[PDB]
Amino acid sequence: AEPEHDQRKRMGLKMLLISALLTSLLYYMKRHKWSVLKSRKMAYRPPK
Amino acid sequence: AAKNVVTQFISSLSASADVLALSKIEIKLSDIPEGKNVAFKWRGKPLFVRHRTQAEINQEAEVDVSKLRDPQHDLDRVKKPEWVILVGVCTHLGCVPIANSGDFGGYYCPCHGSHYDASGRIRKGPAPYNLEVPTYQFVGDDLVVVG
Amino acid sequence: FCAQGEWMRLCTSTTESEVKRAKNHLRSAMVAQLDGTTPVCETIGSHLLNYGRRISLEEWDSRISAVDARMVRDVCSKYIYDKCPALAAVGPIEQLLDYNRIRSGMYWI
Amino acid sequence: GRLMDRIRKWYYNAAGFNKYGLMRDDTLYEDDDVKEALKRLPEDLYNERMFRIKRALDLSLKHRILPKEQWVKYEEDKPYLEPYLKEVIRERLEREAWNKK
Amino acid sequence: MAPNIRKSHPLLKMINNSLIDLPAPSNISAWWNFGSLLAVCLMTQILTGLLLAMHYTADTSLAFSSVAHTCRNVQYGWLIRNLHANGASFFFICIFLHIGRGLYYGSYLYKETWNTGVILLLTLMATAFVGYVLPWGQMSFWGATVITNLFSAIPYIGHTLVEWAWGGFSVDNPTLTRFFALHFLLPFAIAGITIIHLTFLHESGSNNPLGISSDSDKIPFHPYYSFKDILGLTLMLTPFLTLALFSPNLLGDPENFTPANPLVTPPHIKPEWYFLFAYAILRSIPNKLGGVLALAASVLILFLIPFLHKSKQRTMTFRPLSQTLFWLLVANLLILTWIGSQPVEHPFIIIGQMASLSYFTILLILFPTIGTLENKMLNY
Amino acid sequence: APNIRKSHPLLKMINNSLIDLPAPSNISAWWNFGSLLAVCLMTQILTGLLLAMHYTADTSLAFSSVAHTCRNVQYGWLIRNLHANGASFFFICIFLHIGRGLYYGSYL
Amino acid sequence: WAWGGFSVDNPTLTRFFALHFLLPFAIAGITIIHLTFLHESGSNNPLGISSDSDK
Amino acid sequence: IHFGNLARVRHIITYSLSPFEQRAIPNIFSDALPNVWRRFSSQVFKVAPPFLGAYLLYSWGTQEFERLKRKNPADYENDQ
Amino acid sequence: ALLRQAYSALFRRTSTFALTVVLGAVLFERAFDQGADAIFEHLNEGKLWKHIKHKYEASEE
Ligand code: HEM
Ligand code: HEM
Ligand code: HEM
Ligand code: HEM
Ligand SMILES: COc1nn(C)c(=O)n1-c1cccc2ccc(C#CC(C)(C)C)cc12
Ligand SMILES: CCCCCCCCO[C@@H]1O[C@H](CO)[C@@H](O)[C@H](O)[C@H]1O
Ligand code: FES
Repeated sequence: AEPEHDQRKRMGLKMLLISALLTSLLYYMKRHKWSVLKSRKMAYRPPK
Repeated sequence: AAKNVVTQFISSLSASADVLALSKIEIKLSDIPEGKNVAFKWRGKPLFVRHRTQAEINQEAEVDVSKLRDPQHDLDRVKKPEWVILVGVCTHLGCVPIANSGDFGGYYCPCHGSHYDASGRIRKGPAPYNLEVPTYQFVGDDLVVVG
Repeated sequence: FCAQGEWMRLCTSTTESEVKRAKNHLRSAMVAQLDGTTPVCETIGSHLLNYGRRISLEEWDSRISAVDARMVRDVCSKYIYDKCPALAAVGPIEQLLDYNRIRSGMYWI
Repeated sequence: GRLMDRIRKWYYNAAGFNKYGLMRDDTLYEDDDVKEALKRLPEDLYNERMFRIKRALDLSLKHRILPKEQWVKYEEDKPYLEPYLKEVIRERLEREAWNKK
Repeated sequence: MAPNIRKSHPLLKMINNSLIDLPAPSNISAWWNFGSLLAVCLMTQILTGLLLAMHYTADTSLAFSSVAHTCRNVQYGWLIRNLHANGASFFFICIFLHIGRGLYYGSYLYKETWNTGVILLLTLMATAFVGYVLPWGQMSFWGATVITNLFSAIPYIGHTLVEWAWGGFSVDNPTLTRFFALHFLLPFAIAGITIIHLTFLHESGSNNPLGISSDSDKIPFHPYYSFKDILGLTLMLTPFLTLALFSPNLLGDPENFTPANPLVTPPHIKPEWYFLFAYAILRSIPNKLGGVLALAASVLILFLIPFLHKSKQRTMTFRPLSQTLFWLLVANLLILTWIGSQPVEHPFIIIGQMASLSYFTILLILFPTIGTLENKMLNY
Repeated sequence: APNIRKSHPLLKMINNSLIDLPAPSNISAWWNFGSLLAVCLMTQILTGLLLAMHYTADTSLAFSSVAHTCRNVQYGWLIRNLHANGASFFFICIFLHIGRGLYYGSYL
Repeated sequence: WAWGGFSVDNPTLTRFFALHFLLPFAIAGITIIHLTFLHESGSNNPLGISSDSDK
Repeated sequence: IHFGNLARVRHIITYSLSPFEQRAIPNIFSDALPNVWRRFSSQVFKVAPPFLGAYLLYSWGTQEFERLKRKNPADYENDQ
Repeated sequence: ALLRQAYSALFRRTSTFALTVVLGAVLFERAFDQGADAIFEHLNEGKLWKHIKHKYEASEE
């Protein structure tokens, strides 16, 4: 029914590992850039 | 000019010559004797044309019009009593019946039961309706044109 | 955009022609800082206080003359390239934006 | 009795814009009337609304809210724009009605 | 001309004003990630689709086997086939979250962006419907049959519009060939119309979760959102691949591993998950014609949302009554989806009409009503 | 803006390239091939689709599908003719378009 | 690689049909770019001299 | 040109630090998680309910359907 | 300090960064594949043709 059966699964393994690795890396990077806005502080100083 | 070109193009998508060529089939009633059901090929699906004897047409009248799922007496189905023309497909899940047999002498769908009388009506079985009756008519006491 | 651009040029593609001229400008500059008694006194007070002694124009000039393209590039790279700068903005500054974008202007000529 | 009041004060907390330090009028969708009304606000009320709003946006991106102490209280919410907005609509309805006649 | 070539150049300038120097609210959440996904998703379909079309044969006598030959002989044909077929679902999952997000945050107040959006949905639906027929399996044929036969229910011009679409008297070779053409064509219309979608969008710029002007705080698309979206892409991509690689046929009917047969009706003729809900509404109104209209209305209802907004606020963030009503509706849809997968028998039949009834009520009557009532509770 | 031909995000595009677009008062017939090329293109695509809905891409059926299109499809023969000949019109037009540009230094 | 085998055969025919269906669209797309650059300058004219004086 | 025409803003000051001077994912326990909880809490009673109701309806209708497939002995109690 | 070394030698000059990614990729592939395949075959002992092949591979008829 589906000869690819084995190669398909072996591929799923490779996909998970890489997926795990890449997703973590990209999460860090997303965070690193946004850090600037996430920690940002503001104040309202009218000539009051 | 526009009306024409559009007309031509639009129409290029409707049925082509080869397809219309099988649009309808003409059967010769002379080849079909009484008491013998003859099936032909129409639109890829079996077409039933049985010659009903004066005897079978009787068993027909003896049918409680209000005791059948798809309530219809021969009157509403055919035209010429000695002639019954059905679309050979069980109304349940598209199977092709078997004539002469069954609990009502008509047709029997060996798929889930569905027994049809001599007039092609669902009697005993799962089928919801009765074998379909397609458009047609006659031409000379020997030809019929279904479709 | 253009400004940061010039800094990147300093680190990556300075020309002898540019330094040659830059040096003449800088000389006339140091000299112009000793044009009067107050400005020469300001120099003395400061030099001692900062370098722990006086540095004569004769010296400044010796050092300034040793500077060349290759040198300017190495120094600027060392102090500017890929650094995270400090930014101060005042006024109708809506069009200047994102520290991130500015930080990225700190590399690749 | 004080039913209507109980309800309103309830919904006011239910909504929760005050957790962002916003006044009810800060949350209005800016259609045409509201846009004109905002143009009439005095310089000071305008910059105040502006900060309140920019503050809320920063809280939103941060996925935070203000400490319970800083939450606008039902009875201390200033309907700063309602007065202007109502007139703007009155003026519009005058015109609309007059151009029909 | 201008200092940097990113602003002067007739082309880069376009890339810049829509993916780099473009102003975006500083607070848009993950719900705003589906736009790019939809886009990426679309490129992927077209890419895998072409690769598949280079091995397909649009002929009843060769369709089924061409696909099989592709999986069995073509280098990675099986992979490409999986990706394309599953890619379709990712596409709809994404489009439903995209639509949801818009309803919950009143994005639809951006009328043209909204309307082009409804057209995108409709085109997409047609695209999948014709694509599905291509492998020519039992469900391919019967779905094609069941649904195209509905048009014969339109008065006078019915039986014709139908025999015109089929190119004959039943779904046959002449239908398959024109469906392949259509399936190849529509995705491009989609891409085109998407350019229009984003164009109208850029007139106003993005809306944000608090629904109040974000001019006071805008950030450049890059790197903020270029990174946020790429992260969003990998996050969705994982379940996708996990499904298409570990459980390849989870979402698909086994009946489609049997070559179409006009003389054998499958026991349960149900659609792919993403059409279930509509199939449910269809069967809710017994009467060929009413059911059709009900179906039409189910998706067309989307064009009326913009005019059924009564609130004085844009989003549902600060509208708790609207929020439950909103999640009630979502739940309403899950049920219709479930009903769409069951036979037409009690209790499913009654539950079906209820969910169908509640569906239209919630959007036509409740939402606008609760909205007004809510306005009064703010003393407005 | 006053007239909706300039404000609308779409009509505005149609207007700035086919209605209010500035054109030299003296361009000759050699400047007509651009539009022809364009029209020519829309025609090919249109006839091409109509033909693709009856073609079968298989060595064992290609030749005959085309023949079936000409012999059985309503106006298939016409559509087939138009598409095939349209190809030439296309090239004729493109060569004159190219020539025109070389002779008047449009390539600048 | 282009034939999909060792000679022009079925695998070639099928990929050519796909290509023939696709390219016209690339053409239409690219034509939009063609006209976009064009509109930057506006049309040239037979005398090859600035026509801003008469448009 | 969309940057510089957006809004009339006066008197707001902002301080921010380069990404390289700060931590990417800071205070996971002291700030992060607490809020994740906060958010979950605030919403659960708005979302959860209709889904729960949907479940029951599903469960009922499913079971009720199977019960109607079973036989009722009271149809064969006098079939001798 | 590798981080500093790395930064200086590899990540500073954009040309060397690309070079690092390229040469880094090549090595990563070679290694990653071998490891994955290894994990897969171990998890599947005696099931693959690789394993049973010897029985008919020149040892029959
Ligand atoms: C192939 C289909 C579609 C694609 C590729 C697409 C793409 C996009 C993109 C890229 C965005 C901007 C980012 C975002 O906010 O997510 C967007 C926004 C939007 N889309 Fe779509 N969209 C599609 C379908 C639809 C549909 C079906 C609707 C709704 C009927 C729709 C409604 C919207 C609206 C109103 C916005 C504004 C979002 C906001 O509130 O800021 N889109 N879309
Ligand atoms: C919006 C993008 C698209 C969607 C939603 C889509 C969807 C589908 C669907 C639902 C199927 C059925 C797959 C199966 O279960 O077997 C399919 C088949 C097919 N599609 Fe697409 N498709 C898209 C684009 C394309 C494009 C652009 C091409 C190529 C021009 C294409 C070519 C094919 C081919 C050859 C088949 C038949 C092979 C098969 O059955 O897998 N598709 N597509
Ligand atoms: C499908 C192919 C093409 C289409 C549809 C197209 C379309 C157009 C159109 C509409 C115009 C404006 C009207 C005109 O000047 O004729 C134009 C102008 C132009 N095209 Fe093309 N073109 C095509 C191919 C080419 C080719 C092959 C060349 C030359 C290598 C070319 C060179 C030019 C140039 C330089 C102009 C400027 C005319 C002037 O001097 O004012 N075009 N084209
Ligand atoms: C730039 C536009 C196009 C050009 C230059 C073009 C040209 C041609 C040529 C050279 C032929 C051979 C005709 C013959 O002598 O038998 C042909 C065949 C074909 N074209 Fe096109 N074509 C174009 C667009 C299209 C498109 C867009 C489609 C449909 C998506 C298409 C579908 C077909 C089909 C079905 C055939 C085979 C039928 C036949 O042989 O007439 N073509 N085309
Ligand atoms: C080729 O027919 C189908 N394509 N796809 C993707 C699909 O699910 N079906 C189907 C296969 C089996 C039963 C089906 C019942 C209803 C529909 C539908 C629909 C609209 C467009 C109105 C949403 C499609 C069916
Ligand atoms: C998120 C992106 C994930 C990409 C994962 C790429 C892994 C594909 O790796 C594949 O493994 C097969 C089994 O050994 C090999 O036969 C293929 O040649 C190889 O490309
Ligand atoms: S198909 Fe005839 S009894 Fe079921």
